[PDB]
Amino acid sequence: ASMQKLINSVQNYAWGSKTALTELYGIANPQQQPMAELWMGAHPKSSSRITTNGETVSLRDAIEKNKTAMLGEAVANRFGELPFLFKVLCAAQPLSIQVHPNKRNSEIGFAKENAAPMERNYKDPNHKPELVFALTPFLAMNAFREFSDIVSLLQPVAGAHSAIAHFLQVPNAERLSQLFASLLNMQGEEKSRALAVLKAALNSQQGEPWQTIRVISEYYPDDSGLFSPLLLNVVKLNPGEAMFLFAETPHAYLQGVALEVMANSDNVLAAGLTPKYIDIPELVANVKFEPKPAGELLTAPVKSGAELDFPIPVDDFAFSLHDLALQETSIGQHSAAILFCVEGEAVLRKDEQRLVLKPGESAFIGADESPVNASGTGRLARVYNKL
Ligand SMILES: [Zn+2]
Repeated sequence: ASMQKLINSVQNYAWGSKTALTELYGIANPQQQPMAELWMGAHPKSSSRITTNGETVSLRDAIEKNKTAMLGEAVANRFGELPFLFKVLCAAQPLSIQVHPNKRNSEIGFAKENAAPMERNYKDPNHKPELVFALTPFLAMNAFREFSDIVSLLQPVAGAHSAIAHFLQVPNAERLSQLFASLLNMQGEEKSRALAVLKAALNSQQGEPWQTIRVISEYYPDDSGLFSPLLLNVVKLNPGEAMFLFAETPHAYLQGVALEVMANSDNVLAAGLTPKYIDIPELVANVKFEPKPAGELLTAPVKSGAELDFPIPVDDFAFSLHDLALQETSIGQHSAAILFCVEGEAVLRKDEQRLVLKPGESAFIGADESPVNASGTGRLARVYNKL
């Protein structure tokens, strides 16, 4: 078949929602497991599957047998595999603060460690650009605030730690870096003092980001990352809005449901909201202490005909939304594509073949089968490559 309806895996990670995939899309969950991520892709730990005679096969294996035809020549020669993983993320609790090192440092790091597996910081030599697209209202942290915004926010907690007073005396990148590292390094009486000053300020300071710190504290009451919302932008994405997660930039997913597209990597440097050991020097060497103003956080999409593209400054993946109507629209690309029904209902057509996708269902389109025609109602999301 030209168009392959996908059988996708659900990761039942303990932080997942017991209800989100079921309320949104009707996915069955009779035993009320946590359903943390719905995977659409070719990840070796749990590849999506396709149906051929009626047998299913791994999308990863099917791609391995026919790379050029499935991926297109450009992706096949550049990546040698499907270069992205596409997920529905439904976090019932707030998740960890993370940083992804850039390509060059990821390669330096991976080969620094390879001499000594797999506590290693670099699981591979790849960067991990990501884009998050809100399906429900989505609370996140992303990137450093403007310095004068941090100054504002730290006044009420100046007493918490001498690193805060040091930053406020001279609020620059160097002292922000020292602060970030000193916060995450706090121990014993020092951390306890700091958290008790923060606790108190939560009683006297109303609104954001204090509210977000209260929300985090439910799940991470003894964590030095409780200070992070004072340093990092707290953003509430409305459904339909998106943000790109740059290298060397701390971020966290705190509440709600999103689509996420990522490059293939597992280099995650944790930066708080975790019980795991944090290598602070490595972390700091891979963080860009440069403010990102609020106005610059969301990705500005561009609408052309029925297509809303989200420009991504990397080659690893591209992402677009397609409005559906009665009249067919042609969806084409030089690469493999995964098409996901966000809402409404999509009828995909390739020559004689027709494939219906309801909300939350997806299809794989191999490079050789582009373009396909889409009609119906609502919207389809596409992950593809523009190379
Ligand atoms: Zn990330």
